[PDB]
Formats: sequence, C-alpha cells, structure tokens
Amino acid sequence: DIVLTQSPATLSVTPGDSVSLSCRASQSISNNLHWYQQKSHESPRLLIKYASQSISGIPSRFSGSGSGTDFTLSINSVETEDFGMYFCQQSNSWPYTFGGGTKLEIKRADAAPTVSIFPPSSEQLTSGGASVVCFLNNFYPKDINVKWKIDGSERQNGVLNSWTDQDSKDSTYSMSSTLTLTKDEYERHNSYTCEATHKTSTSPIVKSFNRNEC
Amino acid sequence: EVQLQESGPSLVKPSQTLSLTCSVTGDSVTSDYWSWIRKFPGNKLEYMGYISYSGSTYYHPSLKSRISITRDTSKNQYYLQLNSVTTEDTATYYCASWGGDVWGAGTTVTVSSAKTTAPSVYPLAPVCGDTTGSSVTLGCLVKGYFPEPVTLTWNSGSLSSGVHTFPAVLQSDLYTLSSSVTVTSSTWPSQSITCNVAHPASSTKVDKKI
Repeated sequence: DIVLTQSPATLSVTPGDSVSLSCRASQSISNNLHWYQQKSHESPRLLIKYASQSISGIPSRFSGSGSGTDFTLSINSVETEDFGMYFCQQSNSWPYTFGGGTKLEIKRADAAPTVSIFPPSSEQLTSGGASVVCFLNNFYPKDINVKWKIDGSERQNGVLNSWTDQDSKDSTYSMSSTLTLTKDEYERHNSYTCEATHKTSTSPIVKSFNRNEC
Repeated sequence: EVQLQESGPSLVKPSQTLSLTCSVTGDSVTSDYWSWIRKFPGNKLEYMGYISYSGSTYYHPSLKSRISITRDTSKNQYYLQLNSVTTEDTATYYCASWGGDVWGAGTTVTVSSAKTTAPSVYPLAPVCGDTTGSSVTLGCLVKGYFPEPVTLTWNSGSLSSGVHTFPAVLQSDLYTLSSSVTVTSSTWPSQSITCNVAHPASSTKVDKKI
C-alpha cells in the first residue's frame, strides 16, 4: 500500500508564527492528497482538498501545495485554536491511507517538574498489592525520563507511565509513573526511588522514601 | 447539507461480531458515497472501506472478508459489520462522507473478554519528608476496574484547581488510573480533601478521604 511519511513528528511554535508541515508519499499520487486537523475527543476536520483546494469555512491562514510525492501544509500566523494533530491522506490508490500525523504544540518557557512519591497504602497492602506512585507535574518540554530504583538498583518491569495532554491553560505536561509490585516483593526491600531526568536541571530530580521510616 | 452520527455497543467480546450504525440526516444515503474510518491508539488512522450511493462496497485489503458494510435505503442509515475481532480492534470509529467533507462525532469500541469489576480506591498520602514546602501534593489511586469509564472528583467537585487526572492504562485486562491534587500546605490536612470515584458499570460510588 501507499505509505505517507509526515514530518516533523512534532512542531513546537509560538502563536503568530507561520509554520509548514510535510507529507511524503512512497509513490507519486498526483494531487490526490488531503489534509486534516484533529483535536482531542473530536473527529478529524477536512482542511485542504486535492493538495491545494480550499474548503468552505476553513480559515484563510490554511493553505496547501505540492504534487506527486511532495506536499506541504502551511499555516500562516498560527492561532491558539490551531494546536492539535494534522494528518494527510491519499485517495490516489486503494486502500486510501493516512500519514502518521504531525502534532502541533504550543511552545513555552521550560519548566521543571514538581515530583512527588507515594508508598503503597496500608489498604492496598492488605489486599496483597503494592503500588508505588510518582507524579511528575507541570513540566516543559514534554521530553522526560523516569527511572525507578529499589535499594539502589534500577527496576523496569512492573512500571507503567501515563501522560496528560498539553495543558490548554499553562501549556505544561504532567505524568504519573507507577511501580506495581506485590506486597511480598515490596516488603523485601527498603529504599524506593523515583528519578526524573529533564532538560531543566543538570542533575536528575530525586524523590525517595524508606519503608523503615515514614 | 448532511449530519452523521454513529451508534452501537461500546464493548464487544472476541467471541462476538461488531456492528455500528451511522445515521444520515439531511440528504439521502443514496446521494453520496460513505465511509467508515477508525483511529487506533498512537494516532493511527485507517480507511476501512466505503459504500457508494448505489450500494457498491470497497474494503481495505487488510480487513479482507472480516468486514461488511451495508445500508438501508428506507431508514437512511448504513452499517459497519466486523467479525473475528480481537483487542486489536479496540479504537475510535467514525463514519464520514468518503471525501472527508463531513464526519460523525466518533464512538469508541473496546474489544475485551474482561468481566465487569469494581475499582479499588486507595489514598496517596504525602510521606513525612515531603510536607515542608509551600504546597503539598496528594493523590488517589483507582485500580482494577472494568470497563471504562470511572469519574473521579475531589471534594465532590469543589476542589478543581491544581488537579491532574491521568488517562487509564491496562493491567492484565483491568484498568487503573491515578489523580493528583496540589494545594497550599497550610490548609491541609486541616481542611480535608476527599477523592470521589464513580464506576457506573459496577454501580460503585465511593469516597475516600486522603
């Protein structure tokens, strides 16, 4: 099938700036290329038709160009409502296919995450579970690495992460990282550490606790 | 002039076949070509197939013989039928005119064999060493429930600022989610904070003061 490659994967811009998104087809597809914008819990919205055909109701700042294998979507002077996902779709050959999409995010000043660690509750332990929770909140950029250490040794299995979308109010990101152990294993160790490595600090942010303390 | 709307069960077992309905209002279902589109996790969109203004169907080769798109000229509706589904068919389904000019709102369909299970709600209280700052962060852990969704609020909704409720994730067929809330340190624990969790499917509604 026809593979559409979109770039960049993500675009961080300042409102009022003009941007250009790329979409490359693995084969010539003439001008049978279409662009879409899609927001959370929302269906895609047709922006441009057949490479450069304008769509009724769509803002002026939106324009498309290209043909064959190369296409570009341009947004002149991006507004606050333009952030979200952008996809290209070809209708040249069946099956019709979509590119991987390019996320357009709002750029903001870097912000260090506020990290908080929580041991398993007595309530959960009684049931035999032991979830150690670590919140890393309101940071920017989105790129962040979290390492779990038990008695000084890195732990990877049993770790599950979850991220919020960029906040529409402060433009930051937040994430939860949870190390889920059984009570049996949790009680065979003492020190539990959540380590966050982020652009905003030369050294990782460390939050830890010992089972033998409080 | 046309509006689209998807409807159908949101939970389908691997032992069942999936059916979704798209209601066309405005013009006739016989006045254009209509498609079914789905978005899998990771923002992966798939053009499943379409049915012409005359009833002719075309399907994505990858869905080969698993899919059937049909219509009813009397009711002005068209349907998506998908059999031998697996968890990989879990996604957001949309109906739309084949050119993408008009779309439905989209609807979620989860494929799982999991049984309805009430969530366990655990408190995430600050360790003694992290209550010395200007603010303090507390949390609530909701684990082992099925199916989605659950609704979590703080102090029955009166506490909404400084809250981060994360998307649920799967843990061997059961969902888990956590929420953090951050308030000025001087006001807590003197001014209590309670996590409220509701899971409609298991008729669960509980409060856990942190």
